[PDB]
Amino acid sequence: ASNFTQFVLVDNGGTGDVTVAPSNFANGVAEWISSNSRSQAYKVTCSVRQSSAQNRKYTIKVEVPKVATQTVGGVELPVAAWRSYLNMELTIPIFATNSDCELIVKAMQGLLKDGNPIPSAIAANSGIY
Amino acid sequence: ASNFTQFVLVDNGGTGDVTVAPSNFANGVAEWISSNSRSQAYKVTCSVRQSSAQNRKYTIKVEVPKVATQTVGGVELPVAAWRSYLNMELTIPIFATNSDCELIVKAMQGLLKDGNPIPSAIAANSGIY
Amino acid sequence: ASNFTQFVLVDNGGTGDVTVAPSNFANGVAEWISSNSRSQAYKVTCSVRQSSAQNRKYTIKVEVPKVATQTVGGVELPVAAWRSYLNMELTIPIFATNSDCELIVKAMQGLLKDGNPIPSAIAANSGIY
Amino acid sequence: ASNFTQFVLVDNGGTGDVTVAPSNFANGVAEWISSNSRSQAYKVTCSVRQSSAQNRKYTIKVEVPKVATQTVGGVELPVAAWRSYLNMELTIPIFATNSDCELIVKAMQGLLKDGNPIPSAIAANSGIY
Amino acid sequence: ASNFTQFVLVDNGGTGDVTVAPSNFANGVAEWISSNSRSQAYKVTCSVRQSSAQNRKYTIKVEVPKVATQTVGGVELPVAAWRSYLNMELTIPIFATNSDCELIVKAMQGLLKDGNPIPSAIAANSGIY
Amino acid sequence: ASNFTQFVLVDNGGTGDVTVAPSNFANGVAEWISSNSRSQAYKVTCSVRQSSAQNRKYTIKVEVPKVATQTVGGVELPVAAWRSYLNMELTIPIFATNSDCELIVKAMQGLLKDGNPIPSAIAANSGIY
RNA sequence: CCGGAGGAUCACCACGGG
RNA sequence: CGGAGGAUCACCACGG
RNA sequence: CCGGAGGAUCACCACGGG
Repeated sequence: ASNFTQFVLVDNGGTGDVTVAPSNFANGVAEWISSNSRSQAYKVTCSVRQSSAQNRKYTIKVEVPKVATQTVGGVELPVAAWRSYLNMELTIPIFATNSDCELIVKAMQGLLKDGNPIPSAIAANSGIY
Repeated sequence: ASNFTQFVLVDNGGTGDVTVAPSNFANGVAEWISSNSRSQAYKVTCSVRQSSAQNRKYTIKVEVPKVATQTVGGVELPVAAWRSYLNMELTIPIFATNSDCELIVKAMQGLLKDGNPIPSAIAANSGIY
Repeated sequence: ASNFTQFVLVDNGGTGDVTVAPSNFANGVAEWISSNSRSQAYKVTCSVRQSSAQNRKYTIKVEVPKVATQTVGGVELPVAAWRSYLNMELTIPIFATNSDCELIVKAMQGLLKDGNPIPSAIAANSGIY
Repeated sequence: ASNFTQFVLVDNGGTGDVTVAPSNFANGVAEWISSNSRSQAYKVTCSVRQSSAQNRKYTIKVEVPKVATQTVGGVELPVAAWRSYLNMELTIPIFATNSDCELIVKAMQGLLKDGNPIPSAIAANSGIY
Repeated sequence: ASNFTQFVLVDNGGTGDVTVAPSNFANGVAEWISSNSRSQAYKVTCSVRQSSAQNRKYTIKVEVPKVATQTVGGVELPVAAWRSYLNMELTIPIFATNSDCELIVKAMQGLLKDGNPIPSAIAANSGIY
Repeated sequence: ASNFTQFVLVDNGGTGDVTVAPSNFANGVAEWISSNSRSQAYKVTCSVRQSSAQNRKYTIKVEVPKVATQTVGGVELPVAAWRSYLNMELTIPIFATNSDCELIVKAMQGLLKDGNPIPSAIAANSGIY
């Protein structure tokens, strides 16, 4: 294998797709970013470590730029107003087999499938009701 | 409408599908659980709060159990050999429009699409390289 | 270029081949792990540092597990009955040229070549006689 | 039968082959030394012992010299400019069968096989990258 | 892709070219070295960190050795009579787009083009006047 | 000689070239700047001194303006968002001959030649991977 | 962490600060 | 930095 | 409240801060 390759982060159906590509591997922490200024880029980082004796832990982070009214290549301040941050931590007991892990991934995909509660809420600036 | 509905967490092609349903909303934390004993259930929780004056934070949690039957005191009980814990936090600026938020959702979906780096590494008990 | 890639640790024909893949590279310590339950995985770690003014020191570690299923309370877990631990340290003065190093490597390969004293002894639960 | 015999430590074609021969076996420590001036000789030592109730421990050592002529006062002596030192320890539980041990050996051979990460790094005065 | 590749540091027209290759990435510091003994090697290191909340800093280092053969204790060893050290730090705002960064690279290349002031002064052991 | 002359800092192939010209020589520190407001200019300074008994040290500094979305002749704040800073320090032992120094310059040109790792990384808002 | 036309035997050191 | 020092193995007690 | 490629038996815990 060798999974450190570019991929489509935002699939807008061929036209308007956002692709992130390998941009750093310092300290075993893999990083991908879109072709933008670092302040307006889509960033993705991932790393895995043995957090405890019984667990392994994947730490995934994603940064998504606010696009509405954005000025490409411009200086947009304050930073906190123009960016969303996603921080995921996946803890997997050392007993998990590859199959177990496939299931875990399926569960994550299901959680965010289109039309499901969580994604629908987020996409509508809403909570649960 | 009302987005607090049941959904398929683990899609196994209609056969062996794991479905979670609304089970609690006490204290502003929306909860879903699979049709199991509380000790062997899949669990999904979600809550959103206005973290800062200009940010909103979604806190999502998923628990994937490895079901087993343990014999305690000569008696068989339904338990979980272990659990995998997904803990994710998403911070979105209040200036994010609905289109801005859909972007975030699409990015998260892309991050975990089958074949992409992260899900591949996870499912193979490996890091990124 | 990158030498932090996956490789065959055990060449059992072309079938039961044990392969280890990059898992983590934190704090100057590269680590490879075979697939499936981390609890039954093979582990290889390597690191190099300047031990002294004139010496560079490599520290390699290998773990060979004895795969087994542990049952307790009627609950089975994939585990390692026990593990064989290999800990080696190689010291090379900074005056060593690439050729000097190639030699050192050949010496290591020769020391463990099939049929030679040391490998033969180990493979037979024996010492020197 | 005897495995305390001479062997080829360095396979440089079929010419500049470095061979080490039994020199001493005092106090459970077998020692091989290449021919000619002991001052410029290659050294290999090996010993095994019961490190604990369940573990047997092998301790192998190898010395690779950089041959050189030292001149002082107009007096030349065959010496070693410096030496590369390999010190390795292998721990094997007493439950290991001969097959288990053969595996351990294959793992060691694989770790140093030509082309693999660790050997490549060493042979090139490099670390992992 | 992967930009961690070997390259020609000193172009001497194909004859007497100094080439450096990836040799280490431990601790987030990418290192390249020439095919020499560690004591006589050319060395290039590079690291990038997010210095401030809005800046990124590249730290590049180059070591140019004056190779020599020193006789220590009547023995000849490959050493460096002395070394020239280049230490450069580049701070780029996160708002810099790719085009903005190409500008920086072009400026640095221009700064050192043959015939220009700075390189002329340096190569002549003189200041600017 | 007399190297304190104007030169092309950014070569964009005849059209769109950035030229910096002598603008100050206070304290032996030579300075060049482009035809812009000091806040948006390309600035270059260079000075050389005997840093220690065995070394001479050239200190070169370069400031490059962020051009994307720039408003020519306008007031752009904060300054740190619109400028990149390069600080180079070259230490050369007093034994270095002119030839030695020519080599040092070649090494610097090589380090930044188009297509090489460092320039490629910088130009792509990336690290090494 | 930040600064110096601060030093180095060069991924280190001292100083100065908040 | 040392040990044919121990380990459940990037840890541990001792000696400097 | 905020931060950590901090930990968890997982809506909890410790630490670090203002």
